[PDB]
Amino acid sequence: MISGSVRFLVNLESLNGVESIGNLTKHRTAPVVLKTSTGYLVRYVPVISGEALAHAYQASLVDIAKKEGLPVGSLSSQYEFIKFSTDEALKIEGIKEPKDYNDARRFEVEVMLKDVIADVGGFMYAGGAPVRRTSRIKLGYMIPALRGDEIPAQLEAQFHVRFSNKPVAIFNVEVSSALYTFSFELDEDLIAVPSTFGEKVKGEEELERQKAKRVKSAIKALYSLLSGNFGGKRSRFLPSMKLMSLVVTKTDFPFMPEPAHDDDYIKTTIMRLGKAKGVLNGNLAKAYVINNEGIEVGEGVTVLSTVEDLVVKLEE
Amino acid sequence: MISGSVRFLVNLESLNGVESIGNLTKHRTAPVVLKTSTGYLVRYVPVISGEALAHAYQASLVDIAKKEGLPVGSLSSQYEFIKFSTDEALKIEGIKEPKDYNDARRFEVEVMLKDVIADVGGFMYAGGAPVRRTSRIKLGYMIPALRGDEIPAQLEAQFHVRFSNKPVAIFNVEVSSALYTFSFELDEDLIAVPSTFGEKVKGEEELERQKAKRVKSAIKALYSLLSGNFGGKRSRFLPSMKLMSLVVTKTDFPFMPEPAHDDDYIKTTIMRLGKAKGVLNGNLAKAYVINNEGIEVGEGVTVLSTVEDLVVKLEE
Amino acid sequence: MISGSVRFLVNLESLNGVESIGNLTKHRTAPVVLKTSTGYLVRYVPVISGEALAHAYQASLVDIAKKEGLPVGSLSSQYEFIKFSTDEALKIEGIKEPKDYNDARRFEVEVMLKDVIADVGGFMYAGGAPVRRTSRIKLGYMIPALRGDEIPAQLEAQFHVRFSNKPVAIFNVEVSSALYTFSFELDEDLIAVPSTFGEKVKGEEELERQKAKRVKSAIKALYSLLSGNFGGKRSRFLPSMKLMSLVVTKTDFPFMPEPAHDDDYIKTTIMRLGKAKGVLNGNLAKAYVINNEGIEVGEGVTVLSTVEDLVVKLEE
Amino acid sequence: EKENIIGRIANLLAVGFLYSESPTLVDRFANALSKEAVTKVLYDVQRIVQMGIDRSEIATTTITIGKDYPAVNVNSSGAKYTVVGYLPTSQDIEDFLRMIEEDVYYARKAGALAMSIANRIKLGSKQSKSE
Amino acid sequence: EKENIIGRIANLLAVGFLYSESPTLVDRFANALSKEAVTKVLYDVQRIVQMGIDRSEIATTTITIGKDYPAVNVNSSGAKYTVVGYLPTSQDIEDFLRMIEEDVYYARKAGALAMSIANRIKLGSKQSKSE
Amino acid sequence: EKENIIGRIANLLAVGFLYSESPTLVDRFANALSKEAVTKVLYDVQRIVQMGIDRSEIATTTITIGKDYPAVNVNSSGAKYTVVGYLPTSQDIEDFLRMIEEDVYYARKAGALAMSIANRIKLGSKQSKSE
Amino acid sequence: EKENIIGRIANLLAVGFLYSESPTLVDRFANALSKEAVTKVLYDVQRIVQMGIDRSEIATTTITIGKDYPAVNVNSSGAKYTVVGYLPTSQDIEDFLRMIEEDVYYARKAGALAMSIANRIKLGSKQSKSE
DNA sequence: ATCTGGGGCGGGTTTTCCTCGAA
Repeated sequence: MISGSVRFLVNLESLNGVESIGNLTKHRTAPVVLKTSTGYLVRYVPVISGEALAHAYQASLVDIAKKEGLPVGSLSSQYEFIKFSTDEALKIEGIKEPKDYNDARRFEVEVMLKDVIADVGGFMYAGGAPVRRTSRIKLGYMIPALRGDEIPAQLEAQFHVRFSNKPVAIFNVEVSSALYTFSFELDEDLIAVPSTFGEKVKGEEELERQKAKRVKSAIKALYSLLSGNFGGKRSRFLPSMKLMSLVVTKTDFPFMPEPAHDDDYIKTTIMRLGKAKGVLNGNLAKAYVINNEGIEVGEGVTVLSTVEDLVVKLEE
Repeated sequence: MISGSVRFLVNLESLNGVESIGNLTKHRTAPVVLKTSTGYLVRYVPVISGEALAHAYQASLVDIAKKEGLPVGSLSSQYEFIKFSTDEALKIEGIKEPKDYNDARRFEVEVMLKDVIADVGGFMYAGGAPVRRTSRIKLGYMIPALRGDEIPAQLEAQFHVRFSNKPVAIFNVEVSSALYTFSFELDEDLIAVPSTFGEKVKGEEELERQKAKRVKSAIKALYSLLSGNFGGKRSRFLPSMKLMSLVVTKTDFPFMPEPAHDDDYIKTTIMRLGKAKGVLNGNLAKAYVINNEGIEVGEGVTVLSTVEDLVVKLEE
Repeated sequence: MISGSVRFLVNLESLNGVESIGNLTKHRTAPVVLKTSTGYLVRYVPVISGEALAHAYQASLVDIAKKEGLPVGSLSSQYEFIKFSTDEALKIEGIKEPKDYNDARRFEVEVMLKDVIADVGGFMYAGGAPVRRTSRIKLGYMIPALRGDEIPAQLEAQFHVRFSNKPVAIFNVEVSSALYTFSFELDEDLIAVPSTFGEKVKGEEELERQKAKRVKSAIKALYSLLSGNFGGKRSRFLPSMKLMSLVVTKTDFPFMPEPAHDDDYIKTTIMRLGKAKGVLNGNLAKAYVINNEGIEVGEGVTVLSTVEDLVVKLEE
Repeated sequence: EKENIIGRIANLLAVGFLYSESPTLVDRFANALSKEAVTKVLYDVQRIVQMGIDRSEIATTTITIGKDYPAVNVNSSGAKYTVVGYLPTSQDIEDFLRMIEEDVYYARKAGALAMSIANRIKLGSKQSKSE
Repeated sequence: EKENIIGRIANLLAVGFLYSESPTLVDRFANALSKEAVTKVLYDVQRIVQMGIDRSEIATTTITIGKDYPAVNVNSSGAKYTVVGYLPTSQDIEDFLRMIEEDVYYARKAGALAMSIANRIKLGSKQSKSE
Repeated sequence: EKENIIGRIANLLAVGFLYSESPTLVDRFANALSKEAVTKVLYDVQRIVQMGIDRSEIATTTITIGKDYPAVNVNSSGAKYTVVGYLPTSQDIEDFLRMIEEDVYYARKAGALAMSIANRIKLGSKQSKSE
Repeated sequence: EKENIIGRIANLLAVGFLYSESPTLVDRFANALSKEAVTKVLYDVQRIVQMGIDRSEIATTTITIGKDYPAVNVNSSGAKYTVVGYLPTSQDIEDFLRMIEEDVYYARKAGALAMSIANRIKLGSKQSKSE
């Protein structure tokens, strides 16, 4: 697996939205329980949903996959990730619906040979013989650092006008600025591997032939999310992002690093990783760290310079 | 794709307002999350909207397009940019509305021939068969540099009078000074190319013929923003702009340089450019640097003298 | 589009004021972001309003217009530049209100003939059918140059007592002295040209006939600001002045000279004009200079000795 | 003691407002986001009060509201106003500036109190003129 | 005395709503979950009332409903409204803010009363215009 | 006069229900156990009626049922309804709120009447469409 | 120690103001934008204090405010004033000039303190004459 | 340090979709 935590610093953006009321746009906000010096409080804070990141990652994956020659579906050729869920998608793509449970593996392999996205991003088909394939990448909402007593965030509204020569044309847009942090998970040991239980069916040899390329492309795709390329309303409200701190870990066993809330989550997560290996008897456990805010790190750990070097080393 | 970051210095200025309270005109201000030795702070600072620069860019584009013989719309002939939002604009321009989804492409091409602005700036038509076209240039607010422990910006009010001989006439105007910065993006590999999916329709040959002229005009248009010709209330509050540092980059793959917050942002983007090319398998990456404040630059990158040279180089 | 910049030297002056506190008249002061060998600092410095120069220029324009056959409005015949904003001025001058947008153009032409000032300086009318006309002259504050690490400006209070033989008379006035600079602009390609768009109406022929006379008057007017005649409280505080450097340029495309912040700012603007004549297709670019301080100039620049020569040449 | 300091600063702001007939200093004080803006208003309002003292248009007095209370009489444009309470001491200004260096909220609290004092006095003065 | 304070705050909110023709401040007040939101509305509504006072469009009066009751006359967009009761004192604002620091429920109570006052006055004014 | 007030409140609730096609406000009114819940519904229903008035989808009229009776025409989703009677005055709302402060039973009585008016009108409208 | 130096400079400015009956030197000090203006005022105020010392119109004393505090008695135009505190030493002037060479803000701080001392003393002296 | 002025007006959002299946 590859698991990581990242800390961002965004100013004057409006990335995710929700239904509008009147002539005012709405920025997604959620409740959070925070620990203070006097107890526990409930606050409301802006949040960027977890599916915008998924869409950005899958779009980057589609681009790179088409570039490097891996099979890509028809509907997913355009960026319409309905995937092979509804009968219309199957009819357009040209696949017969499964008959009984015994046909599930055939259907899964046939779908997985036609669309990299349906492989490295999971999919679901609902019908007489339901078929599932859980995602190989996992993401969650992007919350600001719940540190101390003062949440470092702020949300305001702005006034805009559409000028005209024959008045007979006014709107308000929400804008935010926060210190965002989020965590991500991936597992390369399950790509190009049918999930359903059955008997080997022809074509899996080709699946085994392309496994290295598929894994390489999936690892490359993360650079989009890590570099700050996602969210809507980017035409006129291009944000000003910057990377403060990042921890990434490659292992052989389940492992989740500390959230990026507290000031010191690097030293704590490295110390935890040092012992988790012995606890669960693994064989590989490596940690990479990027530090721009000068927080406590530790000793005897990698210190990269950018995200490109991190992606290169993960590829190697 | 041409991306860039720019650092301006502005004194005794008011290029945007929001509303008025009593007899006082309000400048635009917004929150920002800032980092200092102690920690994270929330500050209110004057900003210039992102739709006060798109308007200037589109006006310069209209002027140049008319001067060079390219087509220009009817409403957009005057500096009104409703484009084709509502049925009235279509009726005045002289186009028919889309019938169903299948015909959508047709309509777009027609709209994309009459008016150049509707091509490089994108549009949206809302009807029984909606049509969309995202912009080809992206911009964001103009914030001052969040550097060090002291934001170098100031805001104040001033008192003004209207003379008269029969008293029976006093107004307060906000004025700001700042070290502004921002960034911009333009993708010339999609100009004069339909963005809707469908079968070929007649008239695309003219688009193919005019592609070169359209791209050249769009590239020339940026000189407006880069020179410092934008904003409102310029008649009696003409500001005093000055260019300090500028970095622009032409590539074949998605890429964004560092914001102009830190003194050392020229070096980091140049260093990251080559590694990004290597990881993403590019085939072209060039960078141009204009420097007058005397900060670290790097090596193996061109050094120009004036903005007018950069436009020529980009056109070449 | 006659543009240009100018530098002035003054001593022991008070050419503007703001709300007074107690018995001490307050000279206007504003904040400025200054660049030094170490970084960007904030300072407070005396300044002179931009509207005072506009008032002085308009007054001189009226004075020279009444010396010839050009018309002048009743309210503006006396130096009260209210133009036609309120309905009281309309009633006094005897012009019907604009009925609807279809009539709007009419109104403008009708207003544009009675008063030359309302034409050259633009105006506004607010009502059921608002009408606008942007000014054909633009100006900004008169700041001291930010050259070097030291602002060459000083301010200080003074003391004055009124004699009296029966005491039962003391006041203080601020005085400043600084090396001032400022840039101006005037676009003669639109004088006496209606701005509102619509079907032509009677009387435009008369407008066309006098276009040359109006342009000549507007060009002649600038001698008022170039010489130095402006500002209040000159009856006892008469400030010594001595021109130091000037640059004036005539073109056919948008262009703005370099603010007078450097010992060598003529060379940069000359080079930029030479390089920009080609970037935007143009057919005219002329520059002039009146140098009396022995700064770098360059070559291929017409040199004069008095502002009268510059005014005559521009008239030619 | 913090509330007493804030109340005395509010009395100073209310006296300065009633004497100058201008809300501008109270507006600046209640909108302050820095110690600079607060300190500038504390000087400018005291400079206005100093002129009123020198002109004998601002004076300290006692008023019976049956015990005597400290008050400040203000004469402005032929109107007479009376603010009940003390003006701040130099120590109150210094302790208030220390409170502002910890939290600029106290400037908003003093501004809200000052505007309440001034509004109540202006309302009462207009009512007596109408009667 | 708590009910009298809440009633005077409700009168202030109703006067500000009728003068501005905007429910936005009353909506913000009735939905407040913090002392910050309540205090911001208390400033903004008083700032609106201050403009109406300076324009002489908001004035205190007495009305016979056979004893004289205190009232506030409001002129807005050629409509005339009369709110019966007193506006809050500075002490009422301070005591109300202390009640809010204990329980934000009192902001909802004042908002509900303010909207009731404004609705009754708007209904009566529309009926007289229809007759 | 209490029954006339309750009947006019029931007409307001019935008009709001027929226009919004939602029983939620009538449900809230008939289940109210406090003056807060009643007053909130009285605002929200009048706010719905105000939108219908501004859209000209709610209008007062007279209908001959051989004398003319006051009525309210309601247009909703292409359906036309007519409620016979007057809408409440501001004084009726105030007197009704005083009745609620004594006994919340009157909200249940008005809710039961409002639902009866709405049900009879909806039944008649469905029968005419079936014929 | 920086605050003690500023306080002693403020006492010198207040003594010079009370003795000369002129605010001009304090105005020049608080408006200074250069070390030249500050140094010129520091000389001119000490030259005024030197004349008061030679005339025995300025003298150091102790006053019980129940411990003895250092003070400066000033006699001017038949008025008696007492400033509580020490005058600056030669080292305080030198250290204050070094503070001004770093930041002219300290001249504004000393001027604000000096005017506060003088205003409080002038107010107390006028009140005792009225009684 | 004595006065007098303390803002006016047009605009205050349009569309597309409102859950699929196995138990």
